[PDB]
Amino acid sequence: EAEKLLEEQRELMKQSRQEAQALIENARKLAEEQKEQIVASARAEAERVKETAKKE
Repeated sequence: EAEKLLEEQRELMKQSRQEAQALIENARKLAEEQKEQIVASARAEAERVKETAKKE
């Protein structure tokens, strides 16, 4: 009985380590996308000021 626990636990650790990798990569990607939304938006804002100013 002790050994099985070890074998199931090691596999569960190994799977968890892949999940952890995935989590860190995915969470950074979300961050990266957020950094991008803020810049996409920023560019947009830069265009609006100029356009409104020309219209004026």
